[PDB]
Amino acid sequence: MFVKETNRAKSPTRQSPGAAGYDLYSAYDYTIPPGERQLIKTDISMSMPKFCYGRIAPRSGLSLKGIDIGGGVIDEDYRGNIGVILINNGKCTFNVNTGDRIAQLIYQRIYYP
Amino acid sequence: MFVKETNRAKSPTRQSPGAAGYDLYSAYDYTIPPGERQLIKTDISMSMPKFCYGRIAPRSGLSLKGIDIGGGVIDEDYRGNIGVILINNGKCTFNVNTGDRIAQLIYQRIYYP
Amino acid sequence: MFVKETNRAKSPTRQSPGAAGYDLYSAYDYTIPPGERQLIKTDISMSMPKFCYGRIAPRSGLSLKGIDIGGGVIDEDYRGNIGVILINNGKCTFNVNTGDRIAQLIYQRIYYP
Ligand SMILES: [Cl-]
Ligand SMILES: [Cl-]
Repeated sequence: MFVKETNRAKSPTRQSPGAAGYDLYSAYDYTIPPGERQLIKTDISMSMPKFCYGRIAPRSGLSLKGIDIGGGVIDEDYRGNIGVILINNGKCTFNVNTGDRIAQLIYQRIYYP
Repeated sequence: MFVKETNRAKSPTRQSPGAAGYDLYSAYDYTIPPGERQLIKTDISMSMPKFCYGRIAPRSGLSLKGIDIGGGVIDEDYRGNIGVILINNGKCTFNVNTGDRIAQLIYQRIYYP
Repeated sequence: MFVKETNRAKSPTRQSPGAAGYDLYSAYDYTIPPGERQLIKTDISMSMPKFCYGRIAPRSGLSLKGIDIGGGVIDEDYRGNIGVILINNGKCTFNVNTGDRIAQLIYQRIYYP
């Protein structure tokens, strides 16, 4: 499912039994200015479960501080690094440190109507 | 499923049998400035259905007015008041009155691959 | 599933075999100034598959350029044209040409608790 590309990568974890998906962590330091966005690297290479797709989903605590998720639809049987688009829609600079929890990866089945 | 914590709370409703989820209503009054966000309280405590999570989803009419949803991933078998992060990305202030329909809560089952 | 209302409409495509949903295309020319949003017409009418709802989901390519999705919850047995709210949170004017891929429509079955 998940492979570490570097020793900076942290394995995606589940916060709770009833967690919708997997916690994602930044592998690098970032500084996002207000009204700007940054693609954050996890350094986790992922293999999409067959007949499923992924959605990068917001942390509530970050959303309360103005930080939103851009994009995050992971499909087409994607194999590669997990990137997270953090959008700073707050008034102040937002700092990301290596190892910070940044988002959740939620799996759902592809529906074929 | 839904417990009104105060007399200001309104029971979440499915308006049509084809609705994805349950209409949520503000339990309080708010005035959201342009470029700002606010956690809107519903005063509704929810019991999560087993192996499910909830997503706060936008009203289309509000999205056309520049109002978006922040956060809104309700998981971890969450027990407590439903809050909706309303983001005003319009040019003018957005008024939220008690009783206003603010969002929809959509349930999905958790997929643990 | 999909019906063209005009000669300008382009039929939604499932890209890869592991695509989450169907690519949507603009039927018209649009100019979106920074900090503004626009409802983009596809001129494609849809009939909702039984016990399902739709979600307009972002293209990663546009999200990385600062283009986000507003609204996009298609429920309540929806019959009619598909429109996509594109939000220009970039710093320059965003151009939408006829035939441009603008988003994806992702179907999910409604969970009834
Ligand atoms: Cl943490
Ligand atoms: Cl979403």
